[PDB]
Amino acid sequence: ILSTASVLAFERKLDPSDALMSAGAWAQRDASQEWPAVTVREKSVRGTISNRLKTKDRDPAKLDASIQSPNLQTVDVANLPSDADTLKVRFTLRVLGGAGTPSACNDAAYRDKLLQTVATYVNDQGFAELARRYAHNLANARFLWRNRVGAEAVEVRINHIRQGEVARAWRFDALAIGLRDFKADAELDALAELIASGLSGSGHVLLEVVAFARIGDGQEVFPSQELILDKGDKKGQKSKTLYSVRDAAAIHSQKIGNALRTIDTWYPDEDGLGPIAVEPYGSVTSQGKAYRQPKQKLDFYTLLDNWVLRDEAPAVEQQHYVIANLIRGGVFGEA
Amino acid sequence: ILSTASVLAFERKLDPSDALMSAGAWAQRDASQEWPAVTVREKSVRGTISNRLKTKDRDPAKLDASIQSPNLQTVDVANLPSDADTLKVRFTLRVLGGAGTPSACNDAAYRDKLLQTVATYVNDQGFAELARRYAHNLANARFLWRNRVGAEAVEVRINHIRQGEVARAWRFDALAIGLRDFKADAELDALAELIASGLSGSGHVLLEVVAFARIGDGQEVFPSQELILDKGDKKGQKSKTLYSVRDAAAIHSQKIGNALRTIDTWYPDEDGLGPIAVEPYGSVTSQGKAYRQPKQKLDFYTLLDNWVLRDEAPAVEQQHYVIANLIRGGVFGEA
Amino acid sequence: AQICDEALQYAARLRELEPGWSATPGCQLHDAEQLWLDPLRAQTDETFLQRRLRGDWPAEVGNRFANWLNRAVSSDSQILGSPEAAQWSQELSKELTMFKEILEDERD
Amino acid sequence: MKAAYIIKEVQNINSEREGTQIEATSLSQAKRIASKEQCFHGTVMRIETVNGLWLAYKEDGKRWVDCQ
Repeated sequence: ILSTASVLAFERKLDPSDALMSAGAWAQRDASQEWPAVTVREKSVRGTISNRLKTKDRDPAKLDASIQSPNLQTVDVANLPSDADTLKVRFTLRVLGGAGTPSACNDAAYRDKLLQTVATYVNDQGFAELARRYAHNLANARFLWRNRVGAEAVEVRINHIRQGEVARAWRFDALAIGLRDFKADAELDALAELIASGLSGSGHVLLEVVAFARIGDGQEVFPSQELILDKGDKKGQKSKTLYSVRDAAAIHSQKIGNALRTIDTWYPDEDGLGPIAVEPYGSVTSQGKAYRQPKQKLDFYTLLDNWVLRDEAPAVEQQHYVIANLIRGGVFGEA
Repeated sequence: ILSTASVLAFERKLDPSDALMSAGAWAQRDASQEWPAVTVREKSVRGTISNRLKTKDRDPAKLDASIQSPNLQTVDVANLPSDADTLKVRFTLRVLGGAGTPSACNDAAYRDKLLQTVATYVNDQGFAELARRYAHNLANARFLWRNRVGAEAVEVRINHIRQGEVARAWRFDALAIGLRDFKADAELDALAELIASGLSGSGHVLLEVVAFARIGDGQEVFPSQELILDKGDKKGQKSKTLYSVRDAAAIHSQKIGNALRTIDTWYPDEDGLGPIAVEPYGSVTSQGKAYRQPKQKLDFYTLLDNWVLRDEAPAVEQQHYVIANLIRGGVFGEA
Repeated sequence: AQICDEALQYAARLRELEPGWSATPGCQLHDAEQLWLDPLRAQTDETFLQRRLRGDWPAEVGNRFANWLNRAVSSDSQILGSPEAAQWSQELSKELTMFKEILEDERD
Repeated sequence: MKAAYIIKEVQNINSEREGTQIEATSLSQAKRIASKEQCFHGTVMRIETVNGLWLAYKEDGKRWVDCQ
């Protein structure tokens, strides 16, 4: 009958690292190995009340009583130094391969059917579209999340690191490549073939991804945000805490992993909204919406359950989405 | 009539230690004594829901309501530093010997018969297959559990330690020695004769095992994972904690011991899966299957009661498995 | 109602029983409370914290107390999806308004 | 009357697995169901509610210790 397995757990392929951010001046980007890092420091803010009022606190006297007592915070802020106009975000990406084999699975027959399914996928078409889109998201600095939006010129340098050194170096213009269009290119095709040789299981791939961004002298960079324990008074409240590894600001690795997964152009809504990150029930949390709802038959779970159990292979875009979900990893399976 | 004993307890031979992990740069593995340890630190994640809904939560509005309020966690993470690409897992292994003598037994006559049976096995064929397979599990870095699966180059260094210093040192390439074949070598048989002398009781053996892994600059290493108290909220949840002895990540000793016991290729199902760990009702919990079911006559207990009580000696593969179980330890006997 | 009455009486005997709210300082006392230390910050400090309590009117403790009450409801999706969540939040807001307005007039 | 109970059979008194769920009339009925569904020898049963509150446990060879 071949029911689905109780547990399933796919390892995260495309492992990134915690993206360290240092700073320096442009036109000396080639000597950017001894650049000093962007340190997270603190400053205090004083805010007025600004949010909406729920029809009871709309009294004028109570409003002026609220604006007579402002809140005090101590936020973490991270800025470039005053004599540097380039942010250098450095992380390494490791492509593993063996995307079809799960780590944990109960049903042996489901394991064989799933391995056979992924084998027919990779035999009919290799990791060519998926690696092209992953190389695109490496090329345009989308992992620079909000450090990209005001940038004058973004340059991404990708080094394939062999035994102790670089074997093949790339260089890109991340503003020439749009954030919503997957075109074809000369260097991007070689990068997609390298990531294809990684994902297929035919070699060891370790890329070092370095991204420079002209932001300006002493502007604000945006490392990832830690949550606070909420233990103290509301004057030293410590409202915002920024991530840092060792006296150096950093983006979380799962944020880089979410940024590289924005390849899903094949969701049933309008494509003018751009590609989204590959997730089951493909949902952007910024826009609060869940494309590929289970009412439509285009989420990950019904597509996989039709492809594996009853052999209903979808179109090539939906199975591109499914293999991108298997590359993404996760815990799948019911109770 | 020689009924089996009510209590039986076999102490654990092959005592490993907790495997401390530290980090450094490759091509100076010979200076790897002052290498700084890998520190477990904390980071905070968000999550969109990615589990299989139970058809009642498949409303669109309920799904959007769930993805508007995401779960906030804190997780422990362990990473290499951003200037090092080698993970050094270091532990000592002590092999005791005296594999047949139980540490508790009511029946004296059963104890004499069991010691006679074990001495018969030792006289007919000493600990030569088992020490070969334990030397293979020490040779390939199988105790590097998930720090091995994406590694570029793994090198294992084993030192036999006499009165204050090394007496005979080995050096293996852990990726040439595969995880599934027990071939022969010129150094592996020397290590196998050393472990054979240890398990027989004719010598003292204390191996210091070091394993280096080429993972990458600042990737994610995987120390062993503790369990959680879970008395707090769901926002400061602390959903995953890692083991660390003294500001230094480490793997548990029994996980290293489970890796070293992975020698069993004699289970009656498919040997295309490779070796598993020697357990009674020989089971792998990642795959959730129980090889050596008691329906067939191939678990530990029926083999032991047929070999000891009514003198039905099984084949040499099954008694290899049974003596590997006695080296593993345990409490056996009914109530 | 009985919950907020016992909370108010607990505050009353804790604030008027001993000087233990003003016994030893530190870094963590959840000192945004200022309700369990009513005469503890005014009877000795007449200018330092007395203006910090009369002008602030420290009454934000009801929100943290409400968040303490929201653990008492079972966090189930079924009781969240039905109108029982709205009815429950309605009665908590009513009795929280009562707790707020009684906490408010502490300076007289 | 048809109350739901959780039956865990674990190694010592303080070890946690998942246990199967039954539905029984009384706790003395669940003590009788759980003693039938004991797979191994040296294990310790325990009876739970669905939220985690204890009802009773029983080591092997001894009788039912009853806390809540």
